[PDB]
Amino acid sequence: TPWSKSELVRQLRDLGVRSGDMVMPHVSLRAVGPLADGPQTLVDALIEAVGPTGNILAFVSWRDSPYEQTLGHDAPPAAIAQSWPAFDPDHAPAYPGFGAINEFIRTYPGCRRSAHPDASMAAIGPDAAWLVAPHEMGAAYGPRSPIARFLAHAGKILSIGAGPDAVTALHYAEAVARIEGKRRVTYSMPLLREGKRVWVTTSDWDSNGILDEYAAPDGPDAVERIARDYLARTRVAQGPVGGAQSRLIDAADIVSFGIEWLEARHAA
Ligand SMILES: NC[C@H]1O[C@H](O[C@H]2[C@H](O)[C@@H](O[C@H]3O[C@H](CO)[C@@H](O)[C@H](N)[C@H]3O)[C@H](N)C[C@@H]2N)[C@H](N)C[C@@H]1O
Ligand SMILES: [Mg+2]
Repeated sequence: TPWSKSELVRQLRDLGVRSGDMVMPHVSLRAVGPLADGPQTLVDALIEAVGPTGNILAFVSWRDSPYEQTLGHDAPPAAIAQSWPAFDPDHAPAYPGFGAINEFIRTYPGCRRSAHPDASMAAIGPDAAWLVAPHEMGAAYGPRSPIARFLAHAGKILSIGAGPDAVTALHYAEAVARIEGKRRVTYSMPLLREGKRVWVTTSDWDSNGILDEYAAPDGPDAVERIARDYLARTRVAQGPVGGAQSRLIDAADIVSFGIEWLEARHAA
């Protein structure tokens, strides 16, 4: 029997989501199982659970981000540069690999979208505009990003069947960790500025592993290692949402733990 919105809302309440909360979801729709009206049922349930004063923030990215195609170059390669679509926050689809729910979130009426094409974040609620801007190239997940503001806004990370690798906020810990050997990447994104496409090349922390030992293609990366340790060490509300084992994590606490975890293991 497909899960109804009301059932999901009651499950979210049982897990500890309260009216007014600031929630960042990471969802495995396969784990959740069939929904009465598809993924929108869970989006609607999340919005109802946080209520009209609550907020949702999601890391949605962009289906067509030219990350791999520009990585490591000081400028976009010529063929990429000529024909790639500029990122248009109103129309650019979300990246499927971070969750199929994200396209439903980003298309929800009133959703706001951040300007960073690769790190794009979507937000719903009264504080959405404050969450999503600024979001500048060179500030993907660290200071001055939407994640930074989420962490200052009592954020909760709602993992619905997602693994420990899924915790985007822990890229903030990587950004600020006082450790030697941190990896950086250079890439280029096509932005709209006053209606025109402008290529911007930037560097930022490597979000595929902050040190060499965390940068294997298949992992585990530092986010996964930190989150697994944290979850083995901390009381965290656990329970079902749909068919999915879910957890509700204090974001500031896990990020503080992650900064300490990295700094304990790696010389300054
Ligand atoms: N390195 C291992 C991890 O790789 C992925 O996550 C990571 C993604 O690969 C990162 O994505 C970035 O790198 C990928 C891969 O090149 C690009 O497709 C993407 N546009 C770009 O944003 C994203 N910015 C952060 C995320 N933690 C897996 N989802 C989880 C895994 O633990
Ligand atoms: Mg408020």
